[PDB]
Amino acid sequence: MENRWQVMIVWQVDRMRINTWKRLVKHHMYISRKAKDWFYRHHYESTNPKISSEVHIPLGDAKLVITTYWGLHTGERDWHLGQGVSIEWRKKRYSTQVDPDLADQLIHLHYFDEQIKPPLPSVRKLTEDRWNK
Amino acid sequence: MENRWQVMIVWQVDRMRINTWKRLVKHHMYISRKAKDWFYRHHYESTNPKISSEVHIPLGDAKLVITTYWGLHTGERDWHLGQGVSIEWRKKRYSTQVDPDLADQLIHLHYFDEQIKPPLPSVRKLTEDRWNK
Amino acid sequence: MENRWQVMIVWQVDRMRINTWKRLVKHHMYISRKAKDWFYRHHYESTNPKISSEVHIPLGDAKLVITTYWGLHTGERDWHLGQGVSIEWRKKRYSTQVDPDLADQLIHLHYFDEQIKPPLPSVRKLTEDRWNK
Amino acid sequence: MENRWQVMIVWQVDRMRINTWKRLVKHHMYISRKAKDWFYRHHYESTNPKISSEVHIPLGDAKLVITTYWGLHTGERDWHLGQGVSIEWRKKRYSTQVDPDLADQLIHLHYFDEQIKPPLPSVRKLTEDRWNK
Amino acid sequence: RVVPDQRSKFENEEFFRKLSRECEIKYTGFRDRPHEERQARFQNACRDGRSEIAFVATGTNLSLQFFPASWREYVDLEREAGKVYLKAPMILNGVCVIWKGWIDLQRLDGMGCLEFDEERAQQEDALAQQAFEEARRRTR
Amino acid sequence: RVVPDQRSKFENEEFFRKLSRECEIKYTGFRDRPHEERQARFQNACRDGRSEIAFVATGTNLSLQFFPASWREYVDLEREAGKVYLKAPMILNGVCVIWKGWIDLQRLDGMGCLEFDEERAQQEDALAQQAFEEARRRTR
Amino acid sequence: RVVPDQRSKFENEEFFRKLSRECEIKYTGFRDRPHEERQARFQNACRDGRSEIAFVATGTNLSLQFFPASWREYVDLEREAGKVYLKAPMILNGVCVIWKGWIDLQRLDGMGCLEFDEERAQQEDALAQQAFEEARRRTR
Amino acid sequence: RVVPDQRSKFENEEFFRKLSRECEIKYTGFRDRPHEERQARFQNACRDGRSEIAFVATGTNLSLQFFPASWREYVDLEREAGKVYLKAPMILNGVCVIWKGWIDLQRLDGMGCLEFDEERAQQEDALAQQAFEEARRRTR
Amino acid sequence: NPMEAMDPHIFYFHFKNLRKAYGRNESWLCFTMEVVKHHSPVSWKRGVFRNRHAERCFLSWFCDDILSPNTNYEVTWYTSWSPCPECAGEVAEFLARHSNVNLTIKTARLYYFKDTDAAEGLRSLSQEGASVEIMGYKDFKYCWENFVYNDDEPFKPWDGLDYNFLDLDSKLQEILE
Amino acid sequence: NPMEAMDPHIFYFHFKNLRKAYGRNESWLCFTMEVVKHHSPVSWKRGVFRNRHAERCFLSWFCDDILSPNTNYEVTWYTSWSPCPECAGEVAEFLARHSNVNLTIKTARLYYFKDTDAAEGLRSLSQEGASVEIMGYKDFKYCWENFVYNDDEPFKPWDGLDYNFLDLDSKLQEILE
Amino acid sequence: NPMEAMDPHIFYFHFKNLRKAYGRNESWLCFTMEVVKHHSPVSWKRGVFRNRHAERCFLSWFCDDILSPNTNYEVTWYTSWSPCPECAGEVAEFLARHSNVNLTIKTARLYYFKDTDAAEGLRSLSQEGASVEIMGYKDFKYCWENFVYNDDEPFKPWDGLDYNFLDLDSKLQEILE
Amino acid sequence: NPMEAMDPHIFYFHFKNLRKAYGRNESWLCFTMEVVKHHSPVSWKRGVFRNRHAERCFLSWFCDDILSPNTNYEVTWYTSWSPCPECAGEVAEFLARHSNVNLTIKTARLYYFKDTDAAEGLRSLSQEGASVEIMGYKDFKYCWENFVYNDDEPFKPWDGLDYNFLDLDSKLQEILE
Ligand SMILES: [Zn+2]
Ligand SMILES: [Zn+2]
Ligand SMILES: [Zn+2]
Ligand SMILES: [Zn+2]
Repeated sequence: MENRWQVMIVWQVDRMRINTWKRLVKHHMYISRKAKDWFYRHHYESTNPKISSEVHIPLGDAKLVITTYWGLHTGERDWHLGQGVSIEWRKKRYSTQVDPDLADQLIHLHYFDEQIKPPLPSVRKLTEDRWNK
Repeated sequence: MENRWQVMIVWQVDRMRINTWKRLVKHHMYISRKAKDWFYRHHYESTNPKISSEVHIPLGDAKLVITTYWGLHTGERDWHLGQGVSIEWRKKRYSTQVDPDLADQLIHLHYFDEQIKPPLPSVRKLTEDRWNK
Repeated sequence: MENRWQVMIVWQVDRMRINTWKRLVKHHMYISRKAKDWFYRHHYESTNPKISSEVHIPLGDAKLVITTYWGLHTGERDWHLGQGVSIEWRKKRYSTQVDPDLADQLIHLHYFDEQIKPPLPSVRKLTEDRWNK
Repeated sequence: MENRWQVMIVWQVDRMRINTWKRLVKHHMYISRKAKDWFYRHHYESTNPKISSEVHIPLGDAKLVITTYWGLHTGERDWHLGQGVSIEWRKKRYSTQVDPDLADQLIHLHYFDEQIKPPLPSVRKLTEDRWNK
Repeated sequence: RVVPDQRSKFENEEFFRKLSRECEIKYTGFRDRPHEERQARFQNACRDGRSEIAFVATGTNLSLQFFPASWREYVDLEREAGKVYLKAPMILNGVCVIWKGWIDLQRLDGMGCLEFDEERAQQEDALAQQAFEEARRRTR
Repeated sequence: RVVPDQRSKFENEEFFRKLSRECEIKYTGFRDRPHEERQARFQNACRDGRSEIAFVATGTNLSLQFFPASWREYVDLEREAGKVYLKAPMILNGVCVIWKGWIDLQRLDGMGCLEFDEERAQQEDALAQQAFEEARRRTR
Repeated sequence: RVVPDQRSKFENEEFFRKLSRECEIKYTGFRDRPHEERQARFQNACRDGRSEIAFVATGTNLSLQFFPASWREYVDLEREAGKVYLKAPMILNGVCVIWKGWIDLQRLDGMGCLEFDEERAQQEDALAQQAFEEARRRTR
Repeated sequence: RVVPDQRSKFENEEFFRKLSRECEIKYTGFRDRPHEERQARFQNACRDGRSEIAFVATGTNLSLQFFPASWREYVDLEREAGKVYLKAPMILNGVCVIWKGWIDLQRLDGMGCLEFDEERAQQEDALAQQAFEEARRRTR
Repeated sequence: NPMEAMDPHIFYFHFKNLRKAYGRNESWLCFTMEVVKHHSPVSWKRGVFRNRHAERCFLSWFCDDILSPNTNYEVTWYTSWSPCPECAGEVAEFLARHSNVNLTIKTARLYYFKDTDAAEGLRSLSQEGASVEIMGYKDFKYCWENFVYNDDEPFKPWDGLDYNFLDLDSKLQEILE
Repeated sequence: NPMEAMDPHIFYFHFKNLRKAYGRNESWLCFTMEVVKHHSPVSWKRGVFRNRHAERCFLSWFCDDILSPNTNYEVTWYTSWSPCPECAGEVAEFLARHSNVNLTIKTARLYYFKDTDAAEGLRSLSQEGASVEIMGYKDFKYCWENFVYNDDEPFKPWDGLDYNFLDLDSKLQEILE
Repeated sequence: NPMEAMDPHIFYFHFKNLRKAYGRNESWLCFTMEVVKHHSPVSWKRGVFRNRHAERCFLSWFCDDILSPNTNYEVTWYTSWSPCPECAGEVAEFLARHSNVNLTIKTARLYYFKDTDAAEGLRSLSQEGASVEIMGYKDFKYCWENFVYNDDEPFKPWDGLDYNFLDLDSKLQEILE
Repeated sequence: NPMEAMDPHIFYFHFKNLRKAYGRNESWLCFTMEVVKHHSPVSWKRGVFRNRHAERCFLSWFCDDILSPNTNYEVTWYTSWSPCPECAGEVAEFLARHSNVNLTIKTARLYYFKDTDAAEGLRSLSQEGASVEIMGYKDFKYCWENFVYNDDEPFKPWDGLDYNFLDLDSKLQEILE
């Protein structure tokens, strides 16, 4: 027939909170180094054309990734204009995809042990829809 | 007759503690940024040929400088091989030269408000002679 | 009475040919290196507040400089809005200021010995007024 | 049984002409830019552990690569200490591996159209054994 | 128990509840285009490669994306005439759960729910399956 | 002619001559170690993965390297007892030529020569096969 | 001759002609402001420091700028009442030429011309004066 | 009091004590060279420019360096024959203290001590003199 | 990412329609993107892109910074080459999904690799609204006075662009029919 | 050189009018520069500068990129501090020369170094058109919705800015009289 | 690539044998490589590597710069961790091929991931000449006076390394038997 | 700071003693510095410097890294030019102060600016131990086999260096007498 269909559970989000995620992680990498071990690899190091930029965070033994999609398909609630995110923890070629409500608790196991200048990059702050609620 | 004789009270030191001062300040500037506002200007931005490198530290209103000398004259206690330091606080073209025992207390007014990884750059640790005592 | 009055013969020019001079010299320095030995020092390495940026060109024995002024005084022919240039060849603390029609012939003694992509930076192309003629 | 055996025709060479190939291509990329379109990708962008560094040269339509091996197996003529090279031209996922005597004639189709300071990077100069002849 | 208690996490873990609230799914595709043409574009996209398809959860900002495997799982028209069935497995919160559902090819309004997958739940792993319960069970 | 004239390049192109000068091959492996132990290490390396094997041309600085395909082609012991046969295809100067040869498992001194491959010479390509004769035939 | 022949360059070199075409000078200062107020601002700026003054050549894009020496030469009001005289030396094309001129303090329209300077023409240099005639006389 | 109480700091501040412990000074110059030649090199260096001279405190790692002013203060031979007197002012811990001392031109072993300077202690500053007592008096 | 303008010595190095232009792999474009936000005034965008290929680097800027619902966009490219046969396979799917963009590649030169892969690749790009044309003397000077540091000096043509127009135009009706 | 906007964790780090704000040497500004070209429509400029001091870095951008004759400009700064006593000695001479600029520093905080050098320095700046004010709740939210990546989330005040207004305003009529 | 020495605030951050040391992914080594060229005098090499993992970054420097035939080498590592289970799978094959290297990992700390993958991985490394040991007070001060900017100040021990020695040594005879 | 060696296409670009060599301002040197620490074995240093001028960049490396009391040093430069007349005014004062250095500029080319400022400048450099010579065929090949990536291929002379030697040597006894 044809090929198979590799799934990733992509949380569709806005245009704007993506461009505050790309400004907090780039804050907490270079000029402030609270969590500096996050290898933000760029565009054309990927094979999937709908990938903007992975955020490879090596979390102890193996890497959690947070990737950004663009131009998928238009959403239901009049702003979801084809740009989403699918968090994914891989363990030496064994891939799983995780809860956003647990992923920020999973950075919490390494970052960090403690009006904030600035707030820490939490993916739960990212993936909350400003239109359904 | 001839010109005048501009004095600076130069504390002569070894070869080695200079090259641990140049490794702690370069630690606390770039890769760690505990005190990142210290403009370490390089060699040929000076007019005095016996200057290695000034350490311009802007301390609130005006800049304290800490400069490094090389090849002055050989010392008395068999290691002081022509390399020294003269700390100097200038205030908008008004220059004074200060106690090392007070200068580390004068960085203390701005840096920092608190086995350490690493110890903070203190000039009193620099200027203590390892040969007279 | 008061101080003396250091003169430099400043050719006033437009806003636009300055910002094609800053794009040809920055072309012929970094990405193309036809004449790569031109040390373009930046803004706050100067003592005169009406200096934009010197172009130190070491021409064999000693350096020719080409400096850029901003906000001097408004000109006569309705575009000369306070931005000018004064070419100056110094020889080990002996300063002279030169003809633009000879200065491009003076870069010609070193650069270069030969629809062009791109044309070479010639100061005569800079200093020709587009309003008097 | 087991997997298949992907072949690449690897010309084994010395230690020294590798480290004059890595100094001529790095000469003709950055500081001189006679042939500047040669993307020298680094170590850990590869999946084969016996790869030092590919030299991706985009040659018009598709890329020729020249890769460097290290620690393969010791050679026959008392210097071939496990470091070799396999030139390979791929065309949109169609791979071939080429004559060194023709590959320098194949850079010649694009580079360059003309005691030299310095000589151009020719792979025939690389792959000639200094021990058999 | 290692497989039956994350079987029991589908009984208990409320993010598996929120995923499986028996909820509707909808193909939100070419929505600015009029309603009749897009079922053709949906039907053209389903069985060829080189394209993706979306499935919103109709209540949340969650979606299911079927990328081609060049970038079990099937998209097909051969089940019923004028209706497409969807099924695909995934590894969500470390455990193998399969997502399946139907969608009306004419309305583009359907129903889908993921149920826990027991068959290749022997094909999980030995200890690096538990590596997420070096994080899920092992909180710190 | 497109396949028979690069068949005729094996008749004519002298770099295919220099490759195929009926020449000897030799496993230059653990040469600093003594002569008896290395045939064990050769035999241990031949049929497992995770390793490479070398074959020098015994006159030149040319070698054949069998990387595992995770980084037609076979390395096997089952042909004769105490002797391994080698065969692998490649695409050398744009054309599909297969390399084959034998090597004595006790001496580690053998014989190998590559002959032009005609069977999957229909499996070449249509025009991007000729893309190397946009460079080989098309010189400039 | 080393001083009398660049004295003779003022006779001959036509860029010294173009500079000294007996031409008018004008203070182009606060030109967007009305005509009466700017003579005050001119008079306020002339004898204090911390400011510059301009003198256009009224035909070209050439100007004379009097920066303070903290960044022979005088700007003064004491010569005549309601009129300022200007004089300053410079080293133009390697040779010491002094620029002088008058400007009407009420009209801001005057006259200025540079004449060659002979007095400190002994104060030039010995050989690095000729270093510009390692470029002017020595063309290549 | 602003000048008499840092006059009183010379009475009290023990880093002015440690500087002024009536201590010996010595020209440590060309020490690897033999003892007789260096008094010539000292005498050659004293009255010309383009060079520095050192004066160690003979007990500490403190020294006094007389750079030329191109990089009150005098180095001279004209006081006594075969002996040089030294005097120079400085601004140490914000206050104007002058350093003076003698050194035997034949032994290169002498005596020097800095006393507080009262004459140009009116030439200090008005408030930015006190800017170091926005740090010395004002500790925090 | 959107470069504002360009110096004219690369304008002539890239946007001249001759047979000297086969010796590199780089591409350029100039857009002129006119937003129409409903019940709001018409704004403008303008700029130049270069090299990831260039006409996809438009879309990664397009779908990530400027884009907003309830709008209508009049995108107008000005490309040296045509879009590449893979580039058409990733831009034509965009305006398939977004029907509010009236994209218009009025390019300058056609594509050197004359094969089947670009024939229908420029055709399959075209049934969605992508009005492919060839830019001419009305548009080269429009690129001159809106994208080039042109000294505020008038446009310099090269004599022969009017008849480099037609024989390059004729290679569009060859593939569009 | 003109930075377009700013993230709100440095907006609160710099533009809060309290007594915690003495511990750095950096300054910020937000301009809102309205060109009036005669016989031509009114355009706009907008952006943020930081550190060469910041309010001179405006002028090196101002006199080198945007400026053009026969125009009228309504510059409107929004500064954390006041301009520095040397900075007033190099900005007040600018709009002395250019009378078409209606510059307006409606700043937020005054200057910590309370001395004579800034007293007439802010006065000598002011007789040319520089209408120095203090920005308030009408203007902090105007800085919020025009210069801050504000999540498209409404303005968060800190309670006390209305009475940090007046006692900082009273230090302007102290120096202006 | 071979860093010459190291400041002591990272010597204590990495080469202390405690249970605080689980909170990063970085590794260090100090080599002491003694060439023996035949009919030629004995030279020396010395230096520190860090992060591609570190003990492979030795070998890419080793097989590309220093190596030469007819030699004998006495390599002596001093590693924080053990080599990683994949790192043992790419260093043990090296000295399998080269029999002139008497490599010796007298490391400091063992490896936190206690599993089967490192058990025989350190064993399969060991039958070729790789004399794995644990460095002690004779060797920590040897690392101190040869790799550390130690002020020319004598060695500072932490009291407990002698009994952090034995219970970490006992985890080697556990895997080697 | 001490570069170890150099590729031969800049060896010929700088260290050839001809009349083509007037067209740059850069200088090179090769040192060969032999420490003699008392009651300790003789070590060695070796390397190349380039551009702050080059022969002062030796001394900033010399007086800051390697230097130590109770030693004797045999420094041996190999310079393209002579030291510059200002450079002689800052290197001759060094070995005036340090008498344990037997520095030896056996340079290759003389200096183009033939004036009085370099005549006694090379003389005043010379009464302290600085044995100025001209390097020859014994020393060009010594620079070849110790400083040049020479392919382990034998030395290539240019025919004429033996008589570029003497007429450049004769310009040393001209200034030394
Ligand atoms: Zn493209
Ligand atoms: Zn300021
Ligand atoms: Zn490792
Ligand atoms: Zn020099």
